[PDB]
Amino acid sequence: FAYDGLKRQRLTEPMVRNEKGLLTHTTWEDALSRVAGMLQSFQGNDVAAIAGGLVDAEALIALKDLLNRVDSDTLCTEEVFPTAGAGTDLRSNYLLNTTIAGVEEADVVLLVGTNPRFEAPLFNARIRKSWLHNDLKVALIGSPVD
Amino acid sequence: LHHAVIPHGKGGRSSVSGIVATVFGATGFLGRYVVNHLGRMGSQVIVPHRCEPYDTMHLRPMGDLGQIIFMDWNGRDKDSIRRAVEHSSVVINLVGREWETQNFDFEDVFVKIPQAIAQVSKEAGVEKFIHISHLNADIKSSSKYLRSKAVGEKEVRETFPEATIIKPAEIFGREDRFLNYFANIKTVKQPVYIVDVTKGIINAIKDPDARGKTFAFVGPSRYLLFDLVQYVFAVAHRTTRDKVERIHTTDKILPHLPGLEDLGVEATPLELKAIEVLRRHRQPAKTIP
Amino acid sequence: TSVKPIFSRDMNEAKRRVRELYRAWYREVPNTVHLFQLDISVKQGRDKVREMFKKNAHITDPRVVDLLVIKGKMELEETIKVWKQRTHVMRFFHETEAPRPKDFLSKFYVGHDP
Amino acid sequence: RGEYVVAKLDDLINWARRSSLWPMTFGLACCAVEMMHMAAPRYDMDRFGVVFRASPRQSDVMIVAGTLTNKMAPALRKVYDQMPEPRYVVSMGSCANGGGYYHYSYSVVRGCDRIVPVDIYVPGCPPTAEALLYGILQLQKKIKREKRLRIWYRR
Amino acid sequence: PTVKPPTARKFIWTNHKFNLSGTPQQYVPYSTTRKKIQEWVPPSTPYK
Amino acid sequence: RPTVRPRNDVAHKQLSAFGEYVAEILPKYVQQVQVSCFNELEICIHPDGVIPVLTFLRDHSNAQFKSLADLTAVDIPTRQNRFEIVYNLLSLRFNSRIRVKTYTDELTPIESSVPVYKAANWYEREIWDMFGVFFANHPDLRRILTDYGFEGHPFRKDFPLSGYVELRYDDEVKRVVAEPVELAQEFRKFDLNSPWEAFPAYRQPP
Amino acid sequence: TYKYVNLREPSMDMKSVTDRAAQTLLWTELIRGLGMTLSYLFREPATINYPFEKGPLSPRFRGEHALRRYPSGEERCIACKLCEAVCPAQAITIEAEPRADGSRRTTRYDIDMTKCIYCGFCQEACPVDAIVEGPNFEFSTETHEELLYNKEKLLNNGDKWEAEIAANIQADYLYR
Amino acid sequence: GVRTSPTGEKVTHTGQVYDDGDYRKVRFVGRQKEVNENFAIDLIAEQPVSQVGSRVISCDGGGGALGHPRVYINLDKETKTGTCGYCGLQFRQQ
Ligand SMILES: CCCCCCCCCCCCCCCCCC(=O)OC[C@H](COP(=O)(O)OCCN)OC(=O)CCCCCCCCCCCCCCCCC
Ligand SMILES: NC(=O)C1=CN([C@@H]2O[C@H](COP(=O)(O)OP(=O)(O)OC[C@H]3O[C@@H](n4cnc5c(N)ncnc54)[C@H](OP(=O)(O)O)[C@@H]3O)[C@@H](O)[C@H]2O)C=CC1
Ligand code: SF4
Ligand code: SF4
Ligand code: SF4
Ligand SMILES: [Zn+2]
Repeated sequence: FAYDGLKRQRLTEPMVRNEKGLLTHTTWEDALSRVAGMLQSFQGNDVAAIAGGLVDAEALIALKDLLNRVDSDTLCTEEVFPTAGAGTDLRSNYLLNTTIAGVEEADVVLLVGTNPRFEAPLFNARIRKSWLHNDLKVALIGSPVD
Repeated sequence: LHHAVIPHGKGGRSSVSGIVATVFGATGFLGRYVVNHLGRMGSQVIVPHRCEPYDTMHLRPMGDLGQIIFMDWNGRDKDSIRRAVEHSSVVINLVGREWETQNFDFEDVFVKIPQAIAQVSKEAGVEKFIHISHLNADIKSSSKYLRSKAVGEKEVRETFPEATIIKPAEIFGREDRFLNYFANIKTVKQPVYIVDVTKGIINAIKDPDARGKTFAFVGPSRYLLFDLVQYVFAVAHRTTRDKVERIHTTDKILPHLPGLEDLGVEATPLELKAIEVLRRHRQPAKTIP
Repeated sequence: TSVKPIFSRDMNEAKRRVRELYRAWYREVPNTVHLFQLDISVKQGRDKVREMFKKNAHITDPRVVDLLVIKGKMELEETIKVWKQRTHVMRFFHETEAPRPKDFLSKFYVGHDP
Repeated sequence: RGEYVVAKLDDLINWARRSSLWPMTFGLACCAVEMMHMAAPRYDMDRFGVVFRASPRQSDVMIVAGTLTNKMAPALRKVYDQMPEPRYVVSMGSCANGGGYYHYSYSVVRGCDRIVPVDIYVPGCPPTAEALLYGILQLQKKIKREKRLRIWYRR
Repeated sequence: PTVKPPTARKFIWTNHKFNLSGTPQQYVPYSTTRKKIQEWVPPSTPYK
Repeated sequence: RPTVRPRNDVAHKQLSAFGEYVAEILPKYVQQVQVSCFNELEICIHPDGVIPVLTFLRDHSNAQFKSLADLTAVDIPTRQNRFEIVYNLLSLRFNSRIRVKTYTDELTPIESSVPVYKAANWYEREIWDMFGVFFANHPDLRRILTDYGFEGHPFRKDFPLSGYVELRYDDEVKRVVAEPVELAQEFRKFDLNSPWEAFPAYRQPP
Repeated sequence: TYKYVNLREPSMDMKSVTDRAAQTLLWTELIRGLGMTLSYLFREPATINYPFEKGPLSPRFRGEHALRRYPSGEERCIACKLCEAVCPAQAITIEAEPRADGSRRTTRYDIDMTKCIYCGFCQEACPVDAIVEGPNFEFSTETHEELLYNKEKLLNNGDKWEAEIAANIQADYLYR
Repeated sequence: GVRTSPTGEKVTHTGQVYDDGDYRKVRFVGRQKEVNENFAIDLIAEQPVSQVGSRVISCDGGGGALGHPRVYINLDKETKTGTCGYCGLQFRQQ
């Protein structure tokens, strides 16, 4: 039901700041020329980028490639993950390695610091299915949410 | 931008170009090509016409449904000018006779009317204004036609400073009063093709660098009036005092002004198109380097 | 990989038919230009025929070539018999279509299509 | 006065031209049959001064009565270009008005107004012979409103 | 209708109109639906 | 039963017997024979058998199919031979009809049947025009229904309904010009098929 | 059973041969043909005096479309889109949403009268007698755009023509 | 409920009007905007609520086979009236 949010507060035009400091519509040529000029005058740590929560992989790699062309590695996300140890070197460090369908074969689930019902509702529905049909045992560490 | 004028489609008859153009003098020789090109890419075109609706019927098939709108206007009436321009984003002026009439002299059509359109357009908020003058416009000119153009060119530039003023040589084309003028009969002429002029005007609408500028639209080659006229009869296998003054006026050379090549339009030689114009009437002409 | 031939049993015999069709088209262009009172020069007409032929230079199936020749002979017949009108002959030249740019930036500015 | 003179000269040629409308009919398809029924005795278009069979060289109005295909579009435009002026076009039926029931076809021109200018659109698939007669009488009233001479005088 | 008059209704036109094509009263088509996508309006106060 | 079309067993048996008759006589070409529940006989043959099978049906004394009612094609993209060529013949002597079917693809030529029926002339031109099937030894194969210089075969299932180009008169060049098709209103596709099976008797095994 | 249209033997006796000779030379059949056209000159013509006289039409006649109302003035249309589904020409375009009072009603209802084939399938398919083809057939226009009806045009047609439309439906609805 | 906007254009019963900066209103210059002035939403609100003596009432819109499909309306709630989903007539229980 959130799709209706795709019809409102939409960005439909490039915008740059005018002499008043206010955003004003402009062409793709103008907006990109302004961005390119700044990009060509900076290097290394002077350039960074933060990726949001709905960004696709094609945009993520393109932006990575572009900042690498100016020798920047500051490609960051908004969602933290401890970089200590292996960090992101090994995929298994940050994956749901059992898979969603694997919950139906587990016999004990330990949930640590999370509310799966609202964070991953269909993943929580898959736990309840195991809890119902397999007598799965579930333990939680954290706030006693429903 | 406004949501209704964002371009859409692939630039064809049913597309949306984003241009809402009011074209004064659209029922003549240049206007038909201008309106045709505007409607090719899906522009909203307002056509203020002084003439019969019957004389505007050749413009109806030039735009998809609803894209060509017709209004009555009177050059002396400012309200009728206001009605036709207050919704447009660009106003194009192609008004002008090649002769004087008891009701309108060259001052009326080349000074009073262009200035009235420019004043109303400025007040109404129109952002783009394109005004057609002449290459040989000059207050020191023998031709009253060309003297009026120079004055009107000045008043247009002072009333609508951002106006793009275009100065073409004599234009040759199927309906022209140039090659057809000779075929029905010291000076160096540099005539320009009608389609090139049309593209130049359209490209000026789309180019922000063209605002406030004056252009000179001239063909690729300069000819001697005698040599050119000989060519016309060879291809065709064969009037007023002022008209003769203009045809005998050497085409000015204005290197400082931008031209068609600035607007990305490659000028077309007269030799590729002379047959097109003159076939209906049934060896090159030395060029001046 | 056993198939019924159209006309030619291998690409050698097919190339012969292509060359004969090309000669017929090449000789016809001056007549077409005159008969249809075209505003293109004979050189433009011949360069168009050449460009139409080179478009299919990469084919290696003798059956596909045979159909291309069969279609081309039909087009040539329609031109010689004056079954086509001048509008049909000039549709090879796309004279009222604005050049569509082919580089990335031009496409990006104008729309979404690749 | 000269105003009053052109007013009556306008009324005269306009009266003459709408009292003598000679059509040539592109009977392209179905709608031609209803056009024939308008010439038939019940409606007798000839009694309005509209002759039945007129050569294209002497025609004043073209009636596009039926579907205009892509293969036929060049021929329609040819005949229109050869009509001497003044000339008017009546578009008859959904097909000619805008493609109609074959609008989405690959071989059909979506409205004859893409090829020639049109003065009157007669709706229907097909319009009744009397509906077409209404459109013809509406063209006469359109001609009656013409003011070529008054505009010429004011040039 | 002098013998069997039509059924009166509140909304039926009291004044009949003839064909209005070619006059100032002619029908002009337009889309009866409202705008579907709302654009974001940038803030008025400066902040960069 | 008032609302149900009655069966005709006499005609069904008779058409089946003639189906075997033809198959026994021309085993070199007949691949299948079937009779529909509304009594229409179909002979499915190898394409090499066009001329022999049609000549036999026209001239044989117990056939005598003198009239070629219709000749058409059907595009079925899922088949490797996407085109199915259908001959519908009529016998006045025996007051009967028969359908003969063969197949081809975009490149394999079919033998022209003009020698057997002069009616096939324009029908085969239409098939070439609409489907792109080439008929060998046709006295005059060329388009018949489409515009001159028209590219493509409109009746193929993958040819779009509104085509690729559209015409208009352009005042700049003073002639009718062709341009890529743009529609003010796109044709609206409807998904009408119900997700529930209607005819169990035609179910295909999984 | 059959008959011959032209399998006759012309008599070759002198009387018959002279009958055909007199016919050839005296043009008797041609003069007989003149009699038939003469009898028509004195027949009353079948022309009617349009627009002061109209050709006869029945209550079922399919003419210009209109959107109808209930006696209270409420619109009959409920945006069910059965008309749009059946339209053979795809001439109808509909959009709908809940009205301010919660009713199921259209926000768009257009008919491209230059796509329409005037088949009447839409009035057959409508479950509430909302869309009809009325008796008007005299609505030719001077521009293409005038024939692209939207909901405001269609409702105005209903209000304009309801008196006659209701009487026509009253006459024919027992055959539906 | 015909209502003109600040630009003077009438707002239709679907709430449609061209905003100030919309070029598309040039189509009405020298002509007119077809607007039907009998708003169905206002007309049905003028109809009184019927008082009935049963929990369930049926509506066919009037005119028998000339109305809409016959439906049955439950009148158990007392907070609001029962509305016909086809014609919008309202019923209340007594
Ligand atoms: C005592 C001694 C006396 C000696 C003299 C005796 C002479 C009298 C006896 C001889 C009679 C002579 C008749 C002269 C008239 C011409 C007859 C004639 O030529 O008819 C033959 C001609 C062709 O007939 P066809 O069917 O084609 O067969 C022959 C072709 N191999 O048929 C045709 O003409 C074709 C028909 C053409 C006409 C069609 C259109 C008009 C028909 C109606 C006109 C009515 C007549 C109007 C009378 C005008 C009076 C002012
Ligand atoms: N073509 C050429 O050789 C050159 C042309 N130009 C300029 O280009 C413009 C158009 O060229 P062209 O198209 O050839 O001129 P045209 O005469 O071909 O068309 C002129 C237009 O002006 C309109 N017009 C003329 N006088 C009046 C008036 N008093 N009130 C209202 N409308 C009027 C005409 O409308 P109506 O049909 O109602 O008279 C017509 O539409 C002119 O300004 C001309 O000076 C410049 C250089 C060369
Ligand atoms: S508009 Fe209707 S009647 Fe006329 S040609 Fe087309 S389908 Fe036939
Ligand atoms: S009459 Fe037929 S074609 Fe016209 S809108 Fe109704 S269903 Fe569609
Ligand atoms: S007019 Fe009738 S069929 Fe069409 S959407 Fe409205 S209620 Fe449904
Ligand atoms: Zn109800």
